[PDB]
Amino acid sequence: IKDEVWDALEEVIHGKVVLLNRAPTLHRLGIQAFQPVLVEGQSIQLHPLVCEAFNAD
Amino acid sequence: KEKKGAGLEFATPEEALAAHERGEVALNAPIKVAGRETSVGRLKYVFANPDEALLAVAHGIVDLQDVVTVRYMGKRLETSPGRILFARIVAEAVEDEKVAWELIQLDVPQEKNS
Amino acid sequence: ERVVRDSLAALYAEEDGEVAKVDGNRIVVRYEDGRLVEYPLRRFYRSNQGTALDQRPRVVVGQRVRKGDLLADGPASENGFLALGQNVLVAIMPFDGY
Amino acid sequence: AEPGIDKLFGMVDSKYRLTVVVAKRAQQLLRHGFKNTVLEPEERPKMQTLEGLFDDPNAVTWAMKELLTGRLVFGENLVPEDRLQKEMERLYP
Amino acid sequence: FGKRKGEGFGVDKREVEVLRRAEKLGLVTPGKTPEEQLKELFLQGKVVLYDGRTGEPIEGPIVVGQMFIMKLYHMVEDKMHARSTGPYSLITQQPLG
Amino acid sequence: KAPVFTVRTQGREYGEFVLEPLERGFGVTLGNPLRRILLSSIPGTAVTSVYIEDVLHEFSTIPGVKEDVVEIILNLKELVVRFLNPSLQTVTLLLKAEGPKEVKARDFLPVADVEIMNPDLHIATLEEGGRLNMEVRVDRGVGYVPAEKHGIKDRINAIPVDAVFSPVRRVAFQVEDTRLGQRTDLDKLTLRIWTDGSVTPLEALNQAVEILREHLTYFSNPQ
Amino acid sequence: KAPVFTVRTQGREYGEFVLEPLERGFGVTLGNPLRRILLSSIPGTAVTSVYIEDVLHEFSTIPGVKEDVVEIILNLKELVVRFLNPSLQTVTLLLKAEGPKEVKARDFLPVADVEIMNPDLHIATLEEGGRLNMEVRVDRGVGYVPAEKHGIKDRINAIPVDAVFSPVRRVAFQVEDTRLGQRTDLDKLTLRIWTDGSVTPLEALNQAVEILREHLTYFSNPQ
Amino acid sequence: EAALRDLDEEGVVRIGAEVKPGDILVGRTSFVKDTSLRVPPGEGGIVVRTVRLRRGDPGVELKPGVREVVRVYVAQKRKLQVGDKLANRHGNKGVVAKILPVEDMPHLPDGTPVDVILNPLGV
RNA sequence: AUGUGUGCU
Ligand SMILES: [Mg+2]
Repeated sequence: IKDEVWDALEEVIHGKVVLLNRAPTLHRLGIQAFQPVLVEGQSIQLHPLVCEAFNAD
Repeated sequence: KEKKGAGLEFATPEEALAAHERGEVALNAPIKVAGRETSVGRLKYVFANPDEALLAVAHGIVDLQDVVTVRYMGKRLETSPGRILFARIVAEAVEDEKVAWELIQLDVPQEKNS
Repeated sequence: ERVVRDSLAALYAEEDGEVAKVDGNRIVVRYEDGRLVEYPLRRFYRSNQGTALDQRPRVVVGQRVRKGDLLADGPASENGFLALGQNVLVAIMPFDGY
Repeated sequence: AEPGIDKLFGMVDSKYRLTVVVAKRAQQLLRHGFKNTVLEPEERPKMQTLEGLFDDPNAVTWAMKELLTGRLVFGENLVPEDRLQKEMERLYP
Repeated sequence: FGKRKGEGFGVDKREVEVLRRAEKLGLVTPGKTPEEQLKELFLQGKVVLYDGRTGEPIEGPIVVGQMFIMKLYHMVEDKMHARSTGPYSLITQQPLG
Repeated sequence: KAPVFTVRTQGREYGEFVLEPLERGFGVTLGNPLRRILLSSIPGTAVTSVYIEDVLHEFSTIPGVKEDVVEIILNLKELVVRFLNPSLQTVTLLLKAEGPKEVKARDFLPVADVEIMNPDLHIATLEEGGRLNMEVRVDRGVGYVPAEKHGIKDRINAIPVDAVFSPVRRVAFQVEDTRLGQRTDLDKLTLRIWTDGSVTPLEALNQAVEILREHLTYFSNPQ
Repeated sequence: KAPVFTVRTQGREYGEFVLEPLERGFGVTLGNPLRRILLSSIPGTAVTSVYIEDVLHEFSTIPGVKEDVVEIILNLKELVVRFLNPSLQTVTLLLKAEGPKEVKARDFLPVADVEIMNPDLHIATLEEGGRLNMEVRVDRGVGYVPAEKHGIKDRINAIPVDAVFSPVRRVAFQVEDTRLGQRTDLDKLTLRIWTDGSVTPLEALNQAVEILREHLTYFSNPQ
Repeated sequence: EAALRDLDEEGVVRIGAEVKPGDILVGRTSFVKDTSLRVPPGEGGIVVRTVRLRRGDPGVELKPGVREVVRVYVAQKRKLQVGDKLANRHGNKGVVAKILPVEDMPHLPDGTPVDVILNPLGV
């Protein structure tokens, strides 16, 4: 995996959106779509506000 | 709101605007004090621009929670630079500065319900 | 201190005496009764869970130990106390959204 | 937020109508060459590495920013089924 | 604090400001010396702290100290999934492997 | 590597500057010092103290002139002037008008090499028999100083006016995250500047950079 | 009114630097930005990879050694190998001994322009007939470089070590006042720097100054 | 042959080698297509021990049909990274969010930074 | 592929 590949990978998504699901999904807002941002680390990073939405701590 | 310091009146005393003010500078009554109607901080620090009051806070002369006098959209207002800062935040967020000041409430703090 | 000994974590001394050979594989013990009994120090034994169980020596060659005194540390022991983590300098305060 | 969605949700009767419109637009925009776009001279979606969104990174972006202008028209029955498909592959590569 | 007081340093301007605010907060007593104010704060477990990324002092004393923290048996690498297309099963076409 | 500087500037007051890619941590390390300098260092001008003819106290009211003294004092703080030569350290502006007119920042009489960068600022509306003779002081301070700190008694019973020297109205910076193929934790500096019209955001910034350099050259001669 | 600069470097490890006076709050406007670069940047020198006589993987033991391989290696990170010239990029130190003796770091085989400022460091205690023969490769990089990244295979069974490149160990600034009996609100900067020896605090501060300067130059040509 | 650079013994991979997701751990085939044992998409690491229970087994069980088993002990050391679970004795669970470098971290008047930052809103 | 059990949510 070199620079080329990564840059191209940003070129494949752009406006592309992914679906994120919670553990016990219960109500409609149980799954939310977001636009992926290639961040480091290993864990999934999620916005604070939609926590209460599908009850995530 | 702190200790009364010394005396608690300017509901109407015409002398209290020019006299009592000096008192705080002496040592009498501190800044954001319920010295009735207003407080020294509302007399001493009258900021022209709404923005300028915020520039002042960066120079540690008035905290973001001290009650002073500002001028948003042309009229005298009794409030903290923090509150007016919130107002401006709500403004610049959605760009429409008119409804910005109208939708919020600048008379109480902000909580869950607010 | 009682936890580590009763849980069979580390290895203690069985009888009074001096230190013979502090190896990373063994500790030999000078029992006053003309006996040096052999102790294995076992470095990497896969726990049932997935962690690792290590024993590391704690006395140096040529020292007098006592009956019931440690000779090494268990997978969760620092000088004979229960060590299940770290002592970090923590500041309790809000920080960005992190 | 997305490119002026309140204009969009209001531009139609049902919110799902918009989804289907945007979708099928993107489809025929990708399938019959990315040239049957209706706002390609200056007012056109662009990207960040080079400015190469002028070609073909996203199909939906283009549809959404397309409907923003009165260039196209949706509806139930507008064009005969087969004819549309045929002439849409004729007029473009 | 004695280390500093001896070394040739003293009450930082920042510490002064923080103390000044702590007064209106009501942790320190009004009237003592900056050193004594800091003593009172240090009694309640609280102490001046600098932002680090700015150097502007956190206007308000906070409690610091060393507490005990373990790392739990869970990790992340134990639980990590990210496959797009891969193995299926002969018995069932639902993907796993 | 090497970071590009990108300008999106609107007129003479607001400007948005973005400098990227940056090394991890250098974003705030660079963005924070400049903001402290911009809000405190830049040489500007302001109304230090004012003397009106029938005004004794700061909290007074003069009949014939609609607006209370204080509100006028605020507008005095709202103007912005510029000196042509460095010689002009302290200059007094001078004004006089009566009747159903209105005073704007242009009515002040031009004293030598003094330029009023902002004219149509409304000073005060006057009624019939509305007499208004007042004078203004202008120094070249640096930042903001509360009136109750200086109070330049130019005349006898002149009024202390909070001096708003700082040309910039306000300055705010943010460090977002940009990636470089490999790593994503590359800091991204976006700094926005608000001035009064005396000087473009760009000018303020250049001034800041210089001010920081001159300070980095002090750690050269040990003793 | 020109900033005086003063130095109090007690030895090679500790350093103290004083600037006085500065106008308004400019003490912190300089203290922190230096502190950032002092702890982030600056070239350091550390142990990159180590090869042991018989040891293959990191998780072994050695006959005659109290500390297992990992614990021994762990001691090598707290070792300061100071070079002399920029040419030295990859100095591969070597060491071997036996018999009951605490192998102090002062036992390494000395090299041309290379001096270890950390002589008392405990590597491993040797037992009756305990022998060790190892190659400790030393590199010159910047910042925290995780062993899991570079994977410098010196030999074939050489085990990579966390690269800790940061000669400065601690930084703390204080802001006092006085001087110039005119304006009382003044700044007095005092920057304290703690380093491991490989770079004396003075050199470090200078390098940091250079970094900040260079970065300040980047705001030059817009788009 | 590049994939076999680790394969030391006749069938068994060497001890002390580095195996990665997709690396060949054991080599063997059946009816001749490769049905060997490779390192799963998770992670390998460094091999520390290799046990083999042949047919000539000095008193073992061994499953029906099987002739010999090959078990590998692949060890690896993992550091605290963003996502690991942290807690105390008083009971505050919580994942790690961000590992701010030494510089931009809350530090005392003394040159001492802070190690961990706990939100008071959890108390 | 089902059951038992534990762990986390
Ligand atoms: Mg939970």
